[PDB]
Amino acid sequence: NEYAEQAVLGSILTEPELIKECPLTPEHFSPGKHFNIYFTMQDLDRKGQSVDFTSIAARVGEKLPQLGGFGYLTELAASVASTTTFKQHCQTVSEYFQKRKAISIAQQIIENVNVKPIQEAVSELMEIEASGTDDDDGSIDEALVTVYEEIESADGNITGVPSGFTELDRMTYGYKRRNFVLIAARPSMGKTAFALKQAKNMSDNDDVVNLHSLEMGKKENIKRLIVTAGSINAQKIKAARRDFASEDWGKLSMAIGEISNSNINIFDKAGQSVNYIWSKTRQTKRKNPGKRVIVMIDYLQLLEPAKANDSRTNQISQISRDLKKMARELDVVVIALSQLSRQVEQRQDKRPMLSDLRESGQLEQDADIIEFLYRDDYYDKESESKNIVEVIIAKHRDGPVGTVSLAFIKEYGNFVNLE
Amino acid sequence: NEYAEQAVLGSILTEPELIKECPLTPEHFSPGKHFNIYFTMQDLDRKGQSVDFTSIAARVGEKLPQLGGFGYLTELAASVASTTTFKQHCQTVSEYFQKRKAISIAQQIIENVNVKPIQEAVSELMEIEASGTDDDDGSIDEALVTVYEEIESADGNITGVPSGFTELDRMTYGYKRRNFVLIAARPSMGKTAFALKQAKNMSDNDDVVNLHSLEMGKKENIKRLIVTAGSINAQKIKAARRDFASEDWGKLSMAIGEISNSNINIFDKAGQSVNYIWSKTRQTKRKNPGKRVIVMIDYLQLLEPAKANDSRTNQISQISRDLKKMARELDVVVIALSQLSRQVEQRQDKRPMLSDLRESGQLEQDADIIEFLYRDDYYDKESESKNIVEVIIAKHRDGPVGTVSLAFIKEYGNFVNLE
Amino acid sequence: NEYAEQAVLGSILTEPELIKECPLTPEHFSPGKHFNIYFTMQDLDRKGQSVDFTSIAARVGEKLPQLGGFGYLTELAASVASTTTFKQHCQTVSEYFQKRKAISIAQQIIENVNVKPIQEAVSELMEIEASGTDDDDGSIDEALVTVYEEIESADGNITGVPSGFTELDRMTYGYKRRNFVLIAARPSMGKTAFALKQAKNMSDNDDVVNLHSLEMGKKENIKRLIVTAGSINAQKIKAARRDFASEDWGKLSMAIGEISNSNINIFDKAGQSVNYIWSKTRQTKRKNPGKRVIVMIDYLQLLEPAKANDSRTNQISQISRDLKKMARELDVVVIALSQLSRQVEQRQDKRPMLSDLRESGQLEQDADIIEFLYRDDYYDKESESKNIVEVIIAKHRDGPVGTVSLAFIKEYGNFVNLE
Amino acid sequence: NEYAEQAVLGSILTEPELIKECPLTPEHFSPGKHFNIYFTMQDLDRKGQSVDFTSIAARVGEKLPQLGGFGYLTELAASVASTTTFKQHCQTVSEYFQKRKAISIAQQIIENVNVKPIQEAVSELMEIEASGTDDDDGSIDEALVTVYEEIESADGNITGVPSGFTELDRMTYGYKRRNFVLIAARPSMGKTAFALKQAKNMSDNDDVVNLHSLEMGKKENIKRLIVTAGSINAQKIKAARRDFASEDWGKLSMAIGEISNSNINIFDKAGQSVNYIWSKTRQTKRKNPGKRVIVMIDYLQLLEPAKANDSRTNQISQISRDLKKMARELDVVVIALSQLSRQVEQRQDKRPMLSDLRESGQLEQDADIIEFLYRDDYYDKESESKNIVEVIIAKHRDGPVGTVSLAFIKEYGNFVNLE
Amino acid sequence: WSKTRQTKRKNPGKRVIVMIDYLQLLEPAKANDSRTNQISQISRDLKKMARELDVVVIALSQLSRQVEQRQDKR
Amino acid sequence: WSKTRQTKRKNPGKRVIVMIDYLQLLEPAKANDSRTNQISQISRDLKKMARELDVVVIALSQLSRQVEQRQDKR
Repeated sequence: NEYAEQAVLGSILTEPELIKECPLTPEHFSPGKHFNIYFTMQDLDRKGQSVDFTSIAARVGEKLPQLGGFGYLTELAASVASTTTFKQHCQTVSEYFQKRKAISIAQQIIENVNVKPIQEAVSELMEIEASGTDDDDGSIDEALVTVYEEIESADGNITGVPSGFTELDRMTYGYKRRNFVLIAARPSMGKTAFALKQAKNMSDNDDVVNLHSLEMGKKENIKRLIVTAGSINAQKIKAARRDFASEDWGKLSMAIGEISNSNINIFDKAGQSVNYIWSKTRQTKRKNPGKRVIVMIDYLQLLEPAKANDSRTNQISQISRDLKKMARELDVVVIALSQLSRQVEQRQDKRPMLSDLRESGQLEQDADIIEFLYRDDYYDKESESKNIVEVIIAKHRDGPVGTVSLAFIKEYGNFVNLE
Repeated sequence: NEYAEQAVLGSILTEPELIKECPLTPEHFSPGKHFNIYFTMQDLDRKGQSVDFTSIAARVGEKLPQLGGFGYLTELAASVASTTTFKQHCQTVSEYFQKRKAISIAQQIIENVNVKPIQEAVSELMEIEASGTDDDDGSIDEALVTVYEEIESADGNITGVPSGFTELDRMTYGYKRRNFVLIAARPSMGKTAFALKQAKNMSDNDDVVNLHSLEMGKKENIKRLIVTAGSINAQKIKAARRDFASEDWGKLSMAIGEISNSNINIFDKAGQSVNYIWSKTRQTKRKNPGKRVIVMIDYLQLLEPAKANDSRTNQISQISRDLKKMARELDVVVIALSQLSRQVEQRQDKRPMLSDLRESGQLEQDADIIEFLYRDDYYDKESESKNIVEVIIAKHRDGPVGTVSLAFIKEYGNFVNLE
Repeated sequence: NEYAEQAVLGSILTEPELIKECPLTPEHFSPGKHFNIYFTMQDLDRKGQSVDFTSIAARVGEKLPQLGGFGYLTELAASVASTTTFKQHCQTVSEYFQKRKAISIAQQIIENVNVKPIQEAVSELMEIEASGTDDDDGSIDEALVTVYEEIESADGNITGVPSGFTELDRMTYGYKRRNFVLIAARPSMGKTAFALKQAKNMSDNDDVVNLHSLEMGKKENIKRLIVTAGSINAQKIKAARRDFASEDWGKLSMAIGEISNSNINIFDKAGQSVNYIWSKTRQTKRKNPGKRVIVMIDYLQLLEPAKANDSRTNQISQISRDLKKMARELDVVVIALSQLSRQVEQRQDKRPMLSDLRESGQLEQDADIIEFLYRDDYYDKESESKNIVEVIIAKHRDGPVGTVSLAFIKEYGNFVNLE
Repeated sequence: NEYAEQAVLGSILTEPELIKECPLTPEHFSPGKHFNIYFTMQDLDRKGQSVDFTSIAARVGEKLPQLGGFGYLTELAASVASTTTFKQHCQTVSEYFQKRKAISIAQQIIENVNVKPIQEAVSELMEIEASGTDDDDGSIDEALVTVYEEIESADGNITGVPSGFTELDRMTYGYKRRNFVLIAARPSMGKTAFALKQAKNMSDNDDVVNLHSLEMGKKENIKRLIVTAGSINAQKIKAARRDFASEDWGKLSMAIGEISNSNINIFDKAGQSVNYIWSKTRQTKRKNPGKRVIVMIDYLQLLEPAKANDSRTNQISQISRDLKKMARELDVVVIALSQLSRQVEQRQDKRPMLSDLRESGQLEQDADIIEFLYRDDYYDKESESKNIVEVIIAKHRDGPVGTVSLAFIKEYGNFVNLE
Repeated sequence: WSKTRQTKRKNPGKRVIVMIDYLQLLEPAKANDSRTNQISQISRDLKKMARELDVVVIALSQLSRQVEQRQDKR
Repeated sequence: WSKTRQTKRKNPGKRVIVMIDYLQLLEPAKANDSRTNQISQISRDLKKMARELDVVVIALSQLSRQVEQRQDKR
């Protein structure tokens, strides 16, 4: 493969520090040019210098033409649009390298065998396993050095996006940028109102919240954001309002302002693919420079899969995996509401655990902060925890676990701090 | 169209992040080149990578010429002057795609028709609808600027279709238009009479109720509506009536009027598919303009599935999911009576919960207002709640939960309001 | 289709009142004649008159030849053998109409598309659905009046064929004429003896009972009818009898009379198709004028299906559907004994419900009076209900449900009334 | 034959109700016309309609000419003088159908034989039998008059084949001739010894017992028949015997005589198909005229199915159904030992019921006298029923159910009577 | 397994221990299978590895939530 | 099976017994199959061996963990 080969050579001529980020030998590259382009390129690194046109053409002054001339070094560097695909190309060059030797060690056996052909299948076995050199594994460093950084160094207060619950942020220090949190729970636990709360709290810390409600309407989501903001009674407004409530118009003419003075964006298209949300995320991130973006989803299961004709358990995987990628590659907080197996209500302890994520397999694995919601006063009419939702962080990849308690005001869809 | 088709392919080969900002399938593009130019282009994206000449030509190393050779990819990327018209061109391509399938589904009917051409106009219908797919919305505030004018329009009461139980409507404010409510319960709880009550109550609020009794006959449903309307004794009429009851003919010659002066429509075909009900719903909605329509079903389980040879647990899902769509896309209240697992009677608290919806999985998820019925005087001969059914709203999507009590008159199949 | 078209036009020219019983438009008919034969035919009904040769030719006097001349009208009238097929043909005429418009709206899209082809799929959608209203649909009152006709004529004795159990006939008022009742139950519950009882009871009310025993012999069915009629001990006779029982010869020389003086007919051909039973029912009904006929079947599953090479679950459907048709079209009580899923015995409450009808799907739907049998003293050696079979009516289309208890005399295969 | 073929098709087009009065398939009629004339004629009936020229020509609108054109249907209808010879002709067509398939199944063997040609003669035999057709209708008389006989001929004792247990035969009166009894039970209950007991008891009543032991050897079955007959201790003989037991040689030199003086026949081929047993039954019945034959099977599950590649649950059905046929068509008592679900031992009452016949579905249905065995002193070391097997008749088609108790002598494999 | 051979190959002569922070978070072989069979598929496979690869296999696990509904939480 | 023929061949005239320390740890024939069918595949095959090879086959097994939730642990 010459195409990916050029990108590698060029991207290195562009960033004379990438020869280090990806290890190779001229043996990988095509004969002649690409070969000499790296042989001389690698030598200048082992001799402890820099690798650029100027230096390369300065090394082999007389034998410069054997590298395609100078006019080629420049053509290679020009061919590379962006040095972001370097990894992906440095792998395509590596895959084809194993490919080349896999044959060279296969037709090696044939000629070698014909002395019993036993030690052959033995010697030709150890070589084939040497082709099992991983690019992804578990080494020593790279981490220890970055284990440093500002973190260990200095800091106070929340680094990332605050949830709005003092006792929760004292564990996460704000949902990061690449994280993919999961807010799952049984029906009628505040699964939605808990989301619409964090939605505003983030919009108050001057962040952008993209609410993708595939289940509800652009309206009800606001109607809820108001009844939660002004602390007005949920039942009052609905229909009574006009000739039933008074002095609340003060709390109303205030909430109506707050919601319009917020950074809440609501998308309510019926069928939303993970790719759809993706597009609307770039767009919102482009129109809004400098500021962080959070993408909420009101139902992981109501999302539209990529392959219509596929097993359900694979669709949720297709979704989950894709959702994570988005957070990582787009650098935005991805919060996805989910549902828990109906099997939770057939136990003595109605408290959700990870296994309760029914179909979704590749789910719990791609999630960074799985947090279940639990209202005890739903299964028990006589609970010692009257009106208390307990947010259960069952998984934190870069932090600790534990249960956080919040006071749930059923009437305003509001959550209160404790402790 | 090839012209706008080039622009799309090219503008993507220039901005390898645009494949996301506009969803397509190779099916949109011309045969061979443009097709393979996207197929391979799309694949690289699904594998979580980038999409540029270098990467594309790197993928299909031997089969590159089938994409017009490398000399074509560059020509496509040079053809695009600016990636600003991408939206306009990605639409031109999208319009021509529908056009391609509109014909493919038109000349589909023709050949298909030539059994009865009914299932044709049905199968050729569900396909054509999978083409109205591109709401050019995607904003934040647009229908959000209109959520203030219906808070002042909060005149008085009940916005949607009233249940007829003062204490219930003070929670739902009338079953909405897209909702899918579920009236489940054990046998002998009033499951049916409770339905036939709401049936009329709505026909009094001048709404249309489509009662689909798959279990009973068009007669018994009326015979019950009468014994409920006139408050006449249920046992009397049956047979005795003639020479057993007197001065009830006043209550009879009145009820017989009410029922005939009502908007109750009863369908009693033995085997009813969700699609059958669908057809009868459009028809009723067409003949009756301006007025709201409610669709009641006397047995979610007695409905005829779509795929005869399928797992039972998948049939109830096929039904449930379909039933919801109907309510959403046809804009009518869908009320479906259901039955609860026989497993409820092997507990100490005979009070139904969500997990009691046995086979049905995708059920509780597609339901908006799951409401179980419970008569305490059935499991207990000495109950402190003599003749009291308690309607248990276990799930409300746009509202609160809780239990509502009503007085059940076993003899008249009537339900009375309380404090 | 001209053949069916003629039938429709003719049968109308024969029954100038059928134009109402089947709604059409000239559009449905072929061009020229058939078209004008209806357009002028319909016109005459709209102007509130009568449709006959005399009248039609009276209308279009000068333009009569454009209807094929008078000679044609007469020919059409003569073509109709019996106005019985009118429905069937008026449907063939209707089906072809949809097909004509289906193409018309299909080749409509093609020319319409080539503006954005969106409103096309939309306009071409409304039309494709607006192709259903042609035959019988949804209504009400035409039955209300009938629901009332049977109220004042509620004399009080049994209208149809009596079961022979006072407490059962007080629910059914005699199995009607078009009904298809289902006597299902587990093995060793009296499933057969309960049938052979109703068998005689009907032959005593002077009705004819055709007993199709596919499992047993023409003899055992009699041997049982005797041991049940004379109340003689079942074990005595068998082999002992001669030199073991005395003074029973009175009860024997009485029973043998009763059975030969009865209207019981027993068919015991090994393989009986639903069509076989059909033929034997016509024959019996023909030979016996004026009197009602009841057809019993000792095993719904031992019936021979129509399509040998077909899925079992479809065979029981093929049978069930056909069996009902017989009862409807031949106007006879059809009682079929059935068996319940072996799965009943793996529960705590051995009491049968409808779901226990295993394979049979189209079964519970086509049945009018599903009645299960249950002997409690089979599963419990110490039952408070010693020798008590409880007949459980789980489905009554034109009546109520509930459980009826009878005293089962194991020794005589006799059933006794209670309360 | 075409002449009688026309009369049938014609007399039906004349009387559209005769298609029912005589069953046929298009396969009976000549190719092309007559074939299609019935294929489309039959379809219209299955869809619940009529069958006349007008209706048929209406069905196949375009494809009418393939039925000989309209001008042929009429010709057929006109060719029928009187619809009185319909039966006579419907038989002439039928005879010619058997003749057609008799050849097709004859020249079938020829080509088929060309694996051992055994399963050929077998599969070619089952087909040739599906052609024997002799019967009419039914009355009662001719059979009624026979129900007498067995009263006058009822001398008082066992009619059929005696089990050998006084308290069991007082319920069955000897296993009949067409019956298919089932002796199922858990391992270690005497399932086998109970069989080998009835085996001899029948051989003493001068009947023939064919013991098919697929699990054991021809030897062990005898070794058991001896230890049971002479009442010698089972452990003694085994190996000790020679120099361990004395004065038993009297009981031995007597039993060895009994077994050799018995009518017991033992087959022990490893893989036995139901058809294998069939052949060996005819042979034994042919060689032994006038006497009754019983066919025992030591493991219903160890029998070799007919279709190797089929679902297990269908194999036991294939066996069970076949096993019954044999008993019926060969007129011999079929006793088949079986095993019960391992699920029996996970309950409080270890007493077997019908639902415990695991895989086998069409089993309990084809069985006439299912009798489970239960030793209480196996699950309970301290039972009040020391050494007591209880034979549980759970199903009796022509008799009553109930439990019979017998004393089990573990040491001699002997069963003793009680009461 | 693969990452164990690799580590054992790169490091000759020395013993290798394989720790697992959650026996239940391991990905089973057959996705569509009963949960109780998956943990069996894992467990059985995990042992084979230790045996056939000759390395110490330590697997952290979790105990039924049913432990906390007794008097002795042991 | 193979190791049984071999041992029976090298050792003429004498009887052979084949013990197995775990019926469940044996490797099935069809990797992609239901667990309950694998033990059936093994069991059935194990018997055939004893019969056709004419050797005593002793197989150690394990009992359901369900035994310890009863009063009689027998």
